[PDB]
Amino acid sequence: IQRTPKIQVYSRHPAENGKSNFLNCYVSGFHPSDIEVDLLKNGERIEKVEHSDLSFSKDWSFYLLYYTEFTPTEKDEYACRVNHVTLSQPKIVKWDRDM
Amino acid sequence: GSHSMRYFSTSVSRPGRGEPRFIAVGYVDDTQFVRFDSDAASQRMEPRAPWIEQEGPEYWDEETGKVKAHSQTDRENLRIALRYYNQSEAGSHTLQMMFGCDVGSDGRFLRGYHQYAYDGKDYIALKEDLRSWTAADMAAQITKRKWEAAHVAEQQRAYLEGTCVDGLRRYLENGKETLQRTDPPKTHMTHHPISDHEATLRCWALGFYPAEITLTWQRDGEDQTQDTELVETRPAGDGTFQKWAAVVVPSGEEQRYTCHVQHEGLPKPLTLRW
Amino acid sequence: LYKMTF
Repeated sequence: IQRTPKIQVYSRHPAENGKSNFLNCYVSGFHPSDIEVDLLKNGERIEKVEHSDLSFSKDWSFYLLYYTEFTPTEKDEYACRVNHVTLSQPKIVKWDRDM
Repeated sequence: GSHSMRYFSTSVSRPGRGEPRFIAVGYVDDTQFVRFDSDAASQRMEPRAPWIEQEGPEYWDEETGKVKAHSQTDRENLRIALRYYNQSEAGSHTLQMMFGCDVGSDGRFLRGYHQYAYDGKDYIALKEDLRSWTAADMAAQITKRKWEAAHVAEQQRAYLEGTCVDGLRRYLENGKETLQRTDPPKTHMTHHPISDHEATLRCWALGFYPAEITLTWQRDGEDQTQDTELVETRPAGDGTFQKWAAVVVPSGEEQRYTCHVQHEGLPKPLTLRW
Repeated sequence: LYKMTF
């Protein structure tokens, strides 16, 4: 009846500085469906971010992909911020180039 | 191989904020192809895959008709559920539905589905015989008696053995180039010391379709089940999928470890070794 | 192709 989101933040291709790419936040296994997911660039919310249509797995738990086009650089840090009823404060997960 | 079609639907009631939000999506195998959102400006079923655009507006007129009907039914089901569970109109509640079919590689019917969940738990489901219902609680027993007396199962069986299977075969043919494709995983290894005496080996699979895949780590041929960190398979966003699996090894015993990758797009399983 | 109450 209540399930916390699993969270993965990652890029569509292995990151290369100066080469355009997509930043993804994938949230899954959660219930209920109301959730807020934001992508952050150096702490600041990226404005143009899209997401897949609400769907769910065999066990009825929801999943969504949030994504945005981006061009990684050596200095820029990225993160995903997830806001859900099961979370007393939003969970912030950092982008690691090798995860 | 085998194939499947699934329509998923969610209704979420929002008491003070007007009438329930309804979102439906349709899939062939791991590929989304249609969507409908009750809060969207369009009020139509929309395409989400290239191969479904070629359908004429009669398909679309009929599909948005059927899907709009479904949202109204599920809106009333949410109210009936409030009564059956004696719940207040204050709360938000969720009704999910899935239906669809599987076919074999010859395109023959294997399985039909038609099931509901309320607030994230099983409510009522049609059994594999496509004749009987599984009621998950007392509230669902009422619905079961109601649907048994009304012969709802026979209608669904007709849809699932007929229309649903024909649709699947059609989409599988029209979209043969993307749906019947197999993209094998692009693999590689990363390697990072985590101290003077230990290191992480991580095995990657990228750009594969369909999503089904197995990554396994062995040490001298011995499976490292309990000591393998594994992430859930995730969409890359371009229609393909990704996964990795990692182990912590003593340096430099890296050569004792093998990562094994199995996927339907590979002629033979891959073995990677640092 | 898409497809009584509780």
